Amino acid sequence: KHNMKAFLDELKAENIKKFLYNFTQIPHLAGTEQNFQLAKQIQSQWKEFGLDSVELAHYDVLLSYPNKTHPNYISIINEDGNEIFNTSLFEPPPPGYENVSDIVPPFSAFSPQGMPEGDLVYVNYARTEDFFKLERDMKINCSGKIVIARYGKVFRGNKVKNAQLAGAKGVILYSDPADYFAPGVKSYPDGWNLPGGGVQRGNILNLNGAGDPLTPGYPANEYAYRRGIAEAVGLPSIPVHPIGYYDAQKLLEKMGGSAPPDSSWRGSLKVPYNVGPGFTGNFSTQKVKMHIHSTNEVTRIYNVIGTLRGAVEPDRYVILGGHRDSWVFGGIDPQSGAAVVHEIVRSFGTLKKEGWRPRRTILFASWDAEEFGLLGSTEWAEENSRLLQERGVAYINADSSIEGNYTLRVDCTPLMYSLVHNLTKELKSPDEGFEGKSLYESWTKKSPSPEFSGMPRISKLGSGNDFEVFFQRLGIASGRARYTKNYPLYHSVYETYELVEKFYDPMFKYHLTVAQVRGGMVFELANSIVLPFDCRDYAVVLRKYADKIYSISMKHPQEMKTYSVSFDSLFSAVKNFTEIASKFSERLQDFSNPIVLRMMNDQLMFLERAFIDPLGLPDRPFYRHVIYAPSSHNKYAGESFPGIYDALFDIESKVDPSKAWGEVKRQIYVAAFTVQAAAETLSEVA
Amino acid sequence: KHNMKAFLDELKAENIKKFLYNFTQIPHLAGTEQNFQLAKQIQSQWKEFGLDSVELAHYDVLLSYPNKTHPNYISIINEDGNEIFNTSLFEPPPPGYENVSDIVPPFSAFSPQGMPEGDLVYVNYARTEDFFKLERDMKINCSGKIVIARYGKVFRGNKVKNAQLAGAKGVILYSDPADYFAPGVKSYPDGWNLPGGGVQRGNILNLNGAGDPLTPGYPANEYAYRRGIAEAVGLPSIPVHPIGYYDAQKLLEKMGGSAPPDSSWRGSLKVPYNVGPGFTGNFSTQKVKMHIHSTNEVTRIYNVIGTLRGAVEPDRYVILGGHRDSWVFGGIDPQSGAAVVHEIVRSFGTLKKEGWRPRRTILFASWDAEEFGLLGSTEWAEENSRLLQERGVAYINADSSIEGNYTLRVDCTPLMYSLVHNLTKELKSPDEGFEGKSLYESWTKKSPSPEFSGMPRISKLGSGNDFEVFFQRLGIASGRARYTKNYPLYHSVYETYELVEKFYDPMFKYHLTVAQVRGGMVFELANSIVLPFDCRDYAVVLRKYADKIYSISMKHPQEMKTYSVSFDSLFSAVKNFTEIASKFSERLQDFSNPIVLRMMNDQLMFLERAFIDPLGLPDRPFYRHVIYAPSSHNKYAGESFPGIYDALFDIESKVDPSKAWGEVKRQIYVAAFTVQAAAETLSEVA
Ligand SMILES: *[C@@H]1O[C@H](CO)[C@@H](O[C@@H]2O[C@H](CO)[C@@H](O[C@@H]3O[C@H](CO)[C@@H](O)[C@H](O[C@H]4O[C@H](CO)[C@@H](O)[C@H](O)[C@@H]4O)[C@@H]3O)[C@H](O)[C@H]2NC(C)=O)[C@H](O)[C@H]1NC(C)=O
Ligand SMILES: *[C@@H]1O[C@H](CO)[C@@H](O[C@@H]2O[C@H](CO)[C@@H](O[C@@H]3O[C@H](CO)[C@@H](O)[C@H](O[C@H]4O[C@H](CO)[C@@H](O)[C@H](O)[C@@H]4O)[C@@H]3O)[C@H](O)[C@H]2NC(C)=O)[C@H](O)[C@H]1NC(C)=O
Ligand SMILES: *[C@@H]1O[C@H](CO)[C@@H](O[C@@H]2O[C@H](CO)[C@@H](O)[C@H](O)[C@H]2NC(C)=O)[C@H](O)[C@H]1NC(C)=O
Ligand SMILES: *[C@@H]1O[C@H](CO)[C@@H](O[C@@H]2O[C@H](CO)[C@@H](O)[C@H](O)[C@H]2NC(C)=O)[C@H](O)[C@H]1NC(C)=O
Ligand SMILES: *[C@@H]1O[C@H](CO)[C@@H](O[C@@H]2O[C@H](CO)[C@@H](O)[C@H](O)[C@H]2NC(C)=O)[C@H](O)[C@H]1NC(C)=O
Ligand SMILES: *[C@@H]1O[C@H](CO)[C@@H](O[C@@H]2O[C@H](CO)[C@@H](O)[C@H](O)[C@H]2NC(C)=O)[C@H](O)[C@H]1NC(C)=O
Ligand SMILES: *[C@@H]1O[C@H](CO)[C@@H](O[C@@H]2O[C@H](CO)[C@@H](O)[C@H](O)[C@H]2NC(C)=O)[C@H](O)[C@H]1NC(C)=O
Ligand SMILES: *[C@@H]1O[C@H](CO)[C@@H](O[C@@H]2O[C@H](CO)[C@@H](O)[C@H](O)[C@H]2NC(C)=O)[C@H](O)[C@H]1NC(C)=O
Ligand SMILES: O=C(O)CC[C@H](NP(=O)(O)OC[C@@H](NC(=O)c1ccccc1)C(=O)O)C(=O)O
Ligand SMILES: O=C(O)CC[C@H](NP(=O)(O)OC[C@@H](NC(=O)c1ccccc1)C(=O)O)C(=O)O
Ligand SMILES: *[C@@H]1O[C@H](CO)[C@@H](O)[C@H](O)[C@H]1NC(C)=O
Ligand SMILES: *[C@@H]1O[C@H](CO)[C@@H](O)[C@H](O)[C@H]1NC(C)=O
Ligand SMILES: *[C@@H]1O[C@H](CO)[C@@H](O)[C@H](O)[C@H]1NC(C)=O
Ligand SMILES: *[C@@H]1O[C@H](CO)[C@@H](O)[C@H](O)[C@H]1NC(C)=O
Ligand SMILES: *[C@@H]1O[C@H](CO)[C@@H](O)[C@H](O)[C@H]1NC(C)=O
Ligand SMILES: *[C@@H]1O[C@H](CO)[C@@H](O)[C@H](O)[C@H]1NC(C)=O
Ligand SMILES: [Ca+2]
Ligand SMILES: [Ca+2]
Ligand SMILES: [Cl-]
Ligand SMILES: [Cl-]
Ligand SMILES: [Zn+2]
Ligand SMILES: [Zn+2]
Ligand SMILES: [Zn+2]
Ligand SMILES: [Zn+2]
Repeated sequence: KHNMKAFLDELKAENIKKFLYNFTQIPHLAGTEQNFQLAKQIQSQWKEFGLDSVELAHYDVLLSYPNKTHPNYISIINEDGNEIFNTSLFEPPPPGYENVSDIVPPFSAFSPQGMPEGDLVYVNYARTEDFFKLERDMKINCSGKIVIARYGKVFRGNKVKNAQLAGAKGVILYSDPADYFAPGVKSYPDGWNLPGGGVQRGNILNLNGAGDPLTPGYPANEYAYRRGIAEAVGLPSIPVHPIGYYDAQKLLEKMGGSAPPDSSWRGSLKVPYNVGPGFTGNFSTQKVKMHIHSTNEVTRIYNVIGTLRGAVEPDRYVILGGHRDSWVFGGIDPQSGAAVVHEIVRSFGTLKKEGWRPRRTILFASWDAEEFGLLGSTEWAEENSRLLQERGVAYINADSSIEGNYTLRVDCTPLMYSLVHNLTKELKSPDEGFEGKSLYESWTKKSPSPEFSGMPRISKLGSGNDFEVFFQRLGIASGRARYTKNYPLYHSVYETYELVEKFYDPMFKYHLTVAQVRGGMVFELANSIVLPFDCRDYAVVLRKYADKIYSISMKHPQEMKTYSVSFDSLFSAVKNFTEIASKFSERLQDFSNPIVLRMMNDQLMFLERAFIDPLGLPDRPFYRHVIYAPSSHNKYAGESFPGIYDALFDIESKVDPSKAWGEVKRQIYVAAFTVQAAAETLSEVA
Repeated sequence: KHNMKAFLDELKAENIKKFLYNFTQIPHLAGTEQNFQLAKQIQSQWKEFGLDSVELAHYDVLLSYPNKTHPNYISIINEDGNEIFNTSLFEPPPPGYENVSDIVPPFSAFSPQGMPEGDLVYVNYARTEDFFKLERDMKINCSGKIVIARYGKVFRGNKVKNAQLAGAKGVILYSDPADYFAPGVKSYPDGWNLPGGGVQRGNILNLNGAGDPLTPGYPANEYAYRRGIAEAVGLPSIPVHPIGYYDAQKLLEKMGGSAPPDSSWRGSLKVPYNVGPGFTGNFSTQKVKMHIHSTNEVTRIYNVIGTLRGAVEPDRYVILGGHRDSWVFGGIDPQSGAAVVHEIVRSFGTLKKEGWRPRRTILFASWDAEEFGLLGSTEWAEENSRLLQERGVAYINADSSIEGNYTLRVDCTPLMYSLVHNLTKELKSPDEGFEGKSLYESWTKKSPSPEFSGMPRISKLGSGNDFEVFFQRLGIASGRARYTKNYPLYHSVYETYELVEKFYDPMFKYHLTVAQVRGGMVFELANSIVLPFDCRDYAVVLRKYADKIYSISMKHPQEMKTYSVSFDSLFSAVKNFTEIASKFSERLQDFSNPIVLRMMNDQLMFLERAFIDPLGLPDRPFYRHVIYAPSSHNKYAGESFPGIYDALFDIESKVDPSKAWGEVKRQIYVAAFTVQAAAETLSEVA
């Protein structure tokens, strides 16, 4: 028969391996010819595999590249203007790739041009709290200084936003061995650690969901009206560049001024980690000079969109999407995920060739320019927003399949928790010591839930990947899964096929397990008669998030008294959601009537949709989900009740407490209303 | 059988008459006890009539009332400060009502308080072009002057906005016999004309769709966070008051300064209609002084919401709504419409008692506080926006059933044109000389289409009534119909039951015809297996609107050359919409499969929805429909392609033509994209 087991059994580790090798022999940088050719290859293969239609959707978006004849670098310059030390012009290429063309040298995408010269200040991870510590506690002024920050902890775009607001005139990002060199493992090529010459590429935008910087709200098609550069969304105002730890050592070793405030500011290099500003006595007249000559350029990008039409509900879409563009070879990010998507399409197509079709339409996407700000997925979702609004059942992301080899990682809407628990109980664990056990068993043992005995940890969605437009802008139930650790070579030339094959997943069994999870989720979402969402799981978390935000507010009891700040309405809404969801579940379990079913399937599908506020969150119009947004301090992390959270954040420092607490009360009202409105979508319809 | 004819035949003119009498014996001002009692009466009766559920939905919104012990009036004041002439404190009540309590005296709702004293400037209708003529051509400066404007031509809130932007310190509105006294007809009580002591009440807000001034975006429920008054939406900054033409004569007769520029500035009073500023030589030291003491007050309002649950698609809503609050007796506005709604509910309920139910759910609404800015309908739609978004088939308004006795007036989305043509061909004409003919025949003869021989005129929707939130904010297909002229007593104490019974519709046959049209539209929308919308009619008008906006732009050929302004993308989108709609129509006609049907019904229902832009129009976030918005110069009138229209308006006067024409190009792109996106909702779904 054609059931989920047939689909799952058709997936093969050796196919995922062959596809990964095929996708990682040359760089596939967004906007390059190589990446367009790979798009055409994937289009051809998805057609071969049996999809009903496979098209390219192209857009012309703002990208950023170094100038090939005017390289980016950083110097220490003496008082005479002699550059006495220069950072590297490229990463030493790995064995057998020393003759590979078109490896983009390390750079921070979308940096403006400039040659700022000045004194260094070391800012730890450049987090909001690191700048609070510098200004407020240490009285160190970053204004007109060049800041040097270690990568880690938060999205690099937030570091740059923080540095710019502190008054910095430039930012140097570096990888500290504390964060990118695991003890007892060798550097690439002899292990999976970052060598001293390795460097992390990546964009430094603050788009807040906008997509292409020049066309927020609308797809960057052939007749698009573009903003001028000065009005573009999210671009940094100061030059930025990344370096490795051999080069960082040379910039940090001379640092003087103030000592690091505590051990959490010290990395692993043999330097004092002095904050500065500037260098110790003998070197006080030396400065650091950046030379950044990259250019932003409107460039064509190509998504591949594959359709497998539903037999019964072709106007309901379950979407499996992940990106295809890479910084260099993309051995993990994204090709470990793209290879898994490729094998999932192959398996679905095998069933289709035998006469099967899923109940609902499945869309498969190979997104372009994810690395430059989620551009491909976001432009396509802007172009198709009305179709997605009214027809989108779910989005399953499919970027990197592995970031470790220890256990499963799942981040998803509460609506998918039950689906994920049930599916993983039917899959085999690939882990050593768990042979013959379920993936649910191994995952729950290795990654226990912090609140529930005998359950595994599932995280909320943050951002920094292609589900952002679907989840936080459009309110379509979204999820992701991969294998994880209890990674060093991220965005470096060393992230190759060999890295994966030798050190992460030699048998491709973790890749196969991830294909089973992502593919099984898609299968159930596209084929189950009743959509596999449990609204009651949203009720449970909403109470947890309400308790959490109330607890933050209760750090300020006097102000809550003074300004009459009550969470009563939010708890009332959550209580109402809990009751209504319980009754809806009874009806769903207790209802031959396809209209009641589809009416009920529409209530399930539109439930995530009901958490959207069309006015957006404050100053972030494309983050419209009221329960979840990317943290304003770290795009990778999710924040719950973000509008109330941001209203409360650092509120003791606000000069007008009446106004600040009034805005907290406004956000409580918006959240209580949105939770009650979403509950009411589950009430009897008439 | 139970079919449309059974529903139509059950409607009775004598019932509409009895209900109108019942609703108009005392005032029903929004926020008063009288209007709450009438709400409870309607709730009880709709239950009696057979509705499944009938509830009150209440909100606490900003209303405005005169101060009962400190009356509003206007004076001419001499140099010593003696008030030598005072405007009336109330309208002389009509025969038999001279002892009726609680008649609100004439005032402009939401006027701020003040006692401004100054020189008059007469500004004709206070339209945008009237102020252009004053400032630009006549060099008359309104700054610090009191402006006197005649009612007519545009919504009174636009007049006040225009006066405020001209620098006026107050506005006097008056009814000129030119506009409110039809030749050869007697003043009330002996005819339907406005007497010299009659005065038009009405609000002077500029809400642009916001609803309650204090809670834009969210319902004004018990825990709502309110804006402070200074941040409220739409309130006027200068005092305003309305007067009748006996009082206007006394203010205008002394006017000096400049002569009226031409005859279009002259009304019918025996005065020169001099523009001013100020009075002629002998009276130059006299001034005009306003005394306004009204107060804005958060007040509870009550909508009645009646549900008749659908038998097959209970999660699809067809809404018949109209308001219940009146300025005084509401003999025409709104009770002539409310009485018709009441009889429609009675007739549907008669069928329901016999075992019938409509295919889809019908919701019936008696809205409160329409006269204070569409507040009741808009707060309820804000509270229920997700349900309405995803389930709203159509909204049929039901305010005044008559404004004349000549022929039918219909304003509606193009999606309802075919429905209206077909329905009116099956209804009897009530007109003298057309006995035995169809309403379609009489209407088409009396009100021919300007573009099509043998068709009647149907207008686009403007605003100034309760369909605004449903149509321009939420994108639900909307329509309205009433009897019209080829009205003088509007919002005056003289607008009574006797006015209607004696002068407008003694037999109640025009009311019955309107009940047949509104009720028949609701019946077909709620019962037809395929929704009665023809997408091809949208294609035809979109081409007409594109031709229109291109023609406006082509008044500036040099600028279009200089800034490369092309409408090619918009015409391409319209061409695509035309083709795709034609193919969709073929499929609809050519498709036993209830999923294909409902998939197709969803494509029909979401087609109006697809013209919504979630970012709204510039500076008007609640006007989200890209094809239709209320004119920025006159809330009552609809404007097509409003974003392009406003970008082009008076563009020759803009100081930075590059920026202005760039914004025209941006709006062309938004419109072309939205039309193409709406077309694509009608494509095959997969
Ligand atoms: C969760 O669901 C419950 C329903 O089970 C829902 O309860 C509703 O609460 C509101 C607000 O508390 C109630 O509102 C009251 O309605 C009555 C008329 O029915 C009014 O008379 C009340 O107003 C008086 O009292 C107020 C409070 O002291 C005064 O401010 C006011 O001036 C009046 O004197 C009041 O508006 C409503 O009746 C219930 N609905 C029910 C029980 O069906 C609750 O709102 C939901 N939670 C959320 C967050 O939506
Ligand atoms: C109305 O529907 C039609 C479909 O019938 C749709 O036609 C589309 O028009 C676009 C834009 O004109 C076409 O875009 C082209 O696509 C090809 C690849 O297929 C590209 O190579 C083209 O780019 C080249 O040429 C450009 C113009 O000179 C250059 O600016 C560019 O740099 C490249 O050299 C171009 O992007 C598209 O192929 C068709 N789609 C079809 C025919 O299926 C039209 O867009 C719809 N109208 C609206 C308003 O949407
Ligand atoms: C990746 O695999 C693809 C698909 O097999 C290879 O592309 C094919 O290459 C052969 C030999 O050059 C051609 O005859 C086919 O037309 C190609 N098919 C396509 C593009 O669909 C490609 O060579 C492989 N790439 C690498 C680096 O191994
Ligand atoms: C670091 O790089 C710079 C730039 O290439 C070197 O400085 C240049 O040296 C050349 C040849 O000696 C001169 O003609 C240029 O005028 C110099 N340019 C600048 C901007 O100074 C520099 O020598 C390098 N430093 C080290 C230590 O290798
Ligand atoms: C996950 O699996 C559980 C266990 O089978 C499902 O819960 C059962 O669902 C059936 C059918 O509705 C009910 O009859 C049982 O009473 C349920 N058992 C329980 C709650 O213990 C559950 O629906 C599945 N989740 C999905 C499909 O999302
Ligand atoms: C309007 O009609 C209503 C409905 O018939 C009248 O209200 C009823 O009045 C009688 C006699 O006072 C009561 O016994 C009923 O309880 C009322 N029914 C309701 C409110 O549903 C009302 O009197 C009429 N108003 C006027 C001005 O004629
Ligand atoms: C217009 O109305 C005003 C206010 O009632 C009248 O002026 C008042 O007259 C009384 C009694 O003569 C005085 O005690 C008040 O001081 C006056 N108030 C003001 C504000 O002037 C006025 O007489 C009326 N004018 C006409 C022509 O009837
Ligand atoms: C209005 O009435 C016309 C005339 O009956 C309807 O058009 C017919 O619809 C039927 C059924 O789909 C077709 O078989 C005919 O070919 C149509 N005749 C035409 C176009 O002349 C039309 O659908 C009705 N409009 C509605 C229901 O909105
Ligand atoms: O521009 C954006 O929003 C993100 C672009 C780009 N996304 P990516 O490198 O493909 O993926 C981020 C990557 N990050 C993580 O998984 C992660 C992030 C923080 C901590 C632990 C793991 C992922 O989600 O797979 C980036 O982070 O540079
Ligand atoms: O605040 C608002 O938007 C409108 C409130 C209020 N609406 P209304 O008096 O009930 O109805 C306006 C009324 N106006 C017209 O029909 C009309 C308006 C201009 C020209 C000819 C007819 C109608 O739509 O029935 C008003 O116009 O004062
Ligand atoms: C890159 O640098 C070269 C060499 O100095 C210069 O001529 C060219 O303009 C630059 N290219 C850009 C800015 O795209
Ligand atoms: C930091 O430095 C500059 C002076 O160059 C000054 O303008 C700015 O206000 C300083 N900030 C603080 C907090 O001292
Ligand atoms: C794979 O798992 C083994 C065993 O726990 C571990 O020693 C190794 O470090 C893992 N590899 C990676 C890349 O995490
Ligand atoms: C109305 O006017 C009276 C009498 O002058 C005054 O005492 C009262 O405050 C006013 N009421 C208001 C402003 O609501
Ligand atoms: C109108 O009058 C005031 C002077 O009282 C002045 O400030 C304003 O600029 C004037 N406007 C014009 C156009 O003359
Ligand atoms: C009713 O119609 C007649 C005949 O045309 C006309 O004389 C009269 O003025 C109409 N009444 C109103 C209120 O328009
Ligand atoms: Ca865009
Ligand atoms: Ca509101
Ligand atoms: Cl992922
Ligand atoms: Cl109406
Ligand atoms: Zn990635
Ligand atoms: Zn990446
Ligand atoms: Zn009205
Ligand atoms: Zn009115």
